[PDB]
Amino acid sequence: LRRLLVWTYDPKIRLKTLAALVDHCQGRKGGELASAVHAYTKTGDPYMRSLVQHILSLVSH
Amino acid sequence: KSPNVLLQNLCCRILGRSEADVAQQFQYAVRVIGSNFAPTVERDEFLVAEKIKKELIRQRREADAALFSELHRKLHSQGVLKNKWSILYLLLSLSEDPRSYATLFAQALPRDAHST
Amino acid sequence: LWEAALTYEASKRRCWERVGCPPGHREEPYLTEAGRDAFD
Amino acid sequence: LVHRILPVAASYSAVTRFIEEKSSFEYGQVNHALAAAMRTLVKEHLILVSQLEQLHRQGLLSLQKLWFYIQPAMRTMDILASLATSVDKGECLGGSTLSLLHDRSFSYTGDSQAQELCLYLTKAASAPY
Amino acid sequence: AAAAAANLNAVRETMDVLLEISRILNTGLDMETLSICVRLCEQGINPEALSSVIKELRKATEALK
Amino acid sequence: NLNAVRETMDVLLEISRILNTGLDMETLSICVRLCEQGINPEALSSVIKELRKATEALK
Amino acid sequence: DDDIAALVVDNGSGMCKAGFAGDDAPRAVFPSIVGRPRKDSYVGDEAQSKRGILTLKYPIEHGIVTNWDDMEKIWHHTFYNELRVAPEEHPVLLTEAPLNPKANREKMTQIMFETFNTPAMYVAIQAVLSLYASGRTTGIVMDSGDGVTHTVPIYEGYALPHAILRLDLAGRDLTDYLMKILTERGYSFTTTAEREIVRDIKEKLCYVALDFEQEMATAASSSSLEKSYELPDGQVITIGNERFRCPEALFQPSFLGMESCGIHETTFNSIMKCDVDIRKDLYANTVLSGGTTMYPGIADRMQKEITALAPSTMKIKIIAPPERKYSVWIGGSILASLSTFQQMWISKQEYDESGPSIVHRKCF
Amino acid sequence: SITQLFDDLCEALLPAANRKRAKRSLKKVAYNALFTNLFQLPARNKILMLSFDLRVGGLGPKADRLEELVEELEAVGSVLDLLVQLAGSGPPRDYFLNNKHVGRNVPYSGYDCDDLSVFEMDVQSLISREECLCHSMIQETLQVMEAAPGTGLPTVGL
Amino acid sequence: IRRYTDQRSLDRSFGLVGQSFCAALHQELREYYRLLSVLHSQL
Repeated sequence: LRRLLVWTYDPKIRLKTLAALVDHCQGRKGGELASAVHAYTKTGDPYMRSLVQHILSLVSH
Repeated sequence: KSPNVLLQNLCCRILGRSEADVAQQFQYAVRVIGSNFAPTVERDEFLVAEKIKKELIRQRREADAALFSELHRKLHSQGVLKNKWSILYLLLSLSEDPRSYATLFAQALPRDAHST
Repeated sequence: LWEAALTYEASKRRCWERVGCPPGHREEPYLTEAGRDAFD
Repeated sequence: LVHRILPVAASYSAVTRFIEEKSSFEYGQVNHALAAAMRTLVKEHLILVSQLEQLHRQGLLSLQKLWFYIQPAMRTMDILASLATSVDKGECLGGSTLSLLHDRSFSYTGDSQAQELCLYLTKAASAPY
Repeated sequence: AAAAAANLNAVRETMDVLLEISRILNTGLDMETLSICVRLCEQGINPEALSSVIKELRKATEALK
Repeated sequence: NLNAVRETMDVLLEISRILNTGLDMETLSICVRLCEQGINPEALSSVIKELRKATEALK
Repeated sequence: DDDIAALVVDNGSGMCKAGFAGDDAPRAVFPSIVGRPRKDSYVGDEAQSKRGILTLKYPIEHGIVTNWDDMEKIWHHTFYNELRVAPEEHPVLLTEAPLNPKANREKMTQIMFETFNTPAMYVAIQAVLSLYASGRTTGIVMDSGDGVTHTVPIYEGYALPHAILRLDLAGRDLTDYLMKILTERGYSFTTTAEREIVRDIKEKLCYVALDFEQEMATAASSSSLEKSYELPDGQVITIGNERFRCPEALFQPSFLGMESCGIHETTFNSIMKCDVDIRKDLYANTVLSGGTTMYPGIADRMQKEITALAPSTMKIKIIAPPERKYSVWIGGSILASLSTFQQMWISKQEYDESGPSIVHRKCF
Repeated sequence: SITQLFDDLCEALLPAANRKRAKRSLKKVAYNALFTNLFQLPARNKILMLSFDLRVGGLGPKADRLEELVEELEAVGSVLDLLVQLAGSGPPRDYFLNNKHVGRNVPYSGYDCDDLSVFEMDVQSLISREECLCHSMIQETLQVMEAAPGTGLPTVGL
Repeated sequence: IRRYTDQRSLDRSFGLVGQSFCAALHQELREYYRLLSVLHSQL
């Protein structure tokens, strides 16, 4: 599909968001993680915004 | 007959009203049945036999489960039915007490590993 | 239409030799006990 | 004939680099949404060439058919690449590249091929604003 | 014929075993409703979708009773 | 009312297109004026199909 | 053509209409006056213009045939001046007022075979035929023309004759009542030609009031029906108040002095004597018909009285034709085109073999 | 008259290019079929019964629009009663379904591969239609280029 | 025609009514390649 690029277009949108979420956060616990997930939901592309909006529903439980 | 008038017959069966007295419920019916005129999962008639067992033990009505164990044999013995999954799954879906969890119990085969 | 026909009563005159569904089909009536037409 | 078909490739890659560059945090909320509405149109270019490949594998493609297929979508890419070079050249971000979009939407009123393109991109870009 | 009655007998027996299965779960449905629900699934239909209307209509025959 | 019966004429067009009837705008106007007299429409459904058959009989 | 063309001759009370089926408009229209000396074989305008040595005589004057010799004469002048066609190559449909009697029908076919020599024929009821032109074959029809009037209920494709109500009202009564009111209100007038002209004025220009009360109050405050008419000869006729009393006589029938029911009473009694089970089916298409559409304003009073008539549990569904002046002619022309109508069409052979009375049986 | 509107029905459905004898025969055809039915449930319920088969065949928003218009036309009864009787004998991107790149706080469902595959079929029907045109343009003309001479032209009849 | 309708569609001093005229010409020229393709397959 041009070597399957149709299915691999919505991939590298979750993975690229978590490229920074899984590098910035290492050993964090407490509110410094809730301050480490408060600038990665601030994006204009609603994909990453809704993905980190889904992570933040978990962490603020 | 045809399915669309058959659903109207269902709407006149459960409601006491006739078909020229209600049209919003038939509109809601064409909304919900529509694009779901077939099972969205794969059939597992064995598991839905096991779910009536798992239900009747859960109620501790354990004698009627062993009665169902013979009625299911009668189902196989006659064999006028090629959709034994649909009605029995539906009967289990409409479950009412003669008088917990299923989030860990297994569900029907969803076809998320196959292009539908 | 099919379910409407379904609501009927099925016959007796069961047979021993039918094990696969013996409702009834009359194992040859008696000669006198069909009278008023057999008579003439 | 290959020369005549070549402009859409140069009007593809320049578009694709701009999508990566102006979607990160340092170019602001509007540039992300602009690039997120251009990536949708990149996707359909991939869509078309895959079906043309399926026809080609069955011994059913020539250069004439392919050229005739690609003529409408070359115009889209031309408009998109002109917008992307305009956004980059002025160092535009925020409302300076909604002024540009406001102007470009008014510019095309004899087309409806390029007007709907820019208008969809303006509707997408004014949502963060 | 005889095979034209044997089939109509052969589905009555199954419908009554199904009716026994229907009454030992003691769903509030009866034979006339059951005659629709059997006919719908021979043409194919999603049981999760028919359960939705029936679970709506049984609580709608009490707000309009 | 003259405002309303132009808008209802326009909405009446779409449901004649998506129901896949043979009517276009002109035949829709003829048929709405014909039903306004009081004719039963189930009768009109046959004369329109018989006209469309015998039209093809010439060509 | 591929079969011989049907012909229609419509012998109407005011005028005779002949022509060929295959057309919607008639081929020739003559007056029905037959000149008889006080020409000597000519039926039409020339007899009417030579009416100073010819006495007056009409073959159809009531709305039905009340002079048979005279009808054979207009039938003979129909065959020679209006047609001069080969008669054995033309089956003819005649039309008379609603419900032809059997003996009248026997006399009709008896002279139709000798004066004309028809190969096959048809004889027809009028109001059903006019309904067939309005696009239905069930309904209740108030047919009031220049001849006789009937409120005919018809269901099952042929009229129900037990509830058919014959009502004495005609153009004859109209012209006589016009003479009565025009000489009664005070004016010097006895002549026949202005009587015809003022009758045309009442037919076209005069207003049929929607109700009595509203138009009474409008004219009583300041007469708004007033209109002047300026002829080529210089006729001057005016007042609104005389124009308001002229068609007033059908709202309440005892206004003239006649005894027969008015429009609302006749149509109510006709729809009452027709069965309840088909009443609402009949009322879903009730029709307006008759020559009185020369001014389209009697239809308004009709549809107001019909919506006042029936209960509010089934509303009015009245078909008001945007033309019904040529109603009887178009009735014949639409009827004779059909292939199934040919099976009620009787030949000359049966008329010779079982007497003339079978034309009552096969054609009815 | 009402029988005159039936002549205008014959006028619209037969254009002009003889053409004075066909229209009276078609007028006969218009009259002869109207009276055979006359010798021998609500209205919007049938609309729902026809929206159902749409939803069975996919194509959701069309059924959602058909139900949208009769809901506001009840918020002319005899003319839709003609359309349900004339049905099925006449002539007949978007980036918010399987593109999750646009929206505001787009729904989270993981990914897609099972409607994105029927997003190529949406174009595949067009690609299969615009090749059938060129199959039916090469055929109509190879029916002219190959024949014995003058059997498609009446010039041999001159 | 191929040269002219491309040059005046990047010319803006030819006006925005001229770009619309050129837009019509573009739709017509695409139908000419349908003809050339049907010819091309038969070669």
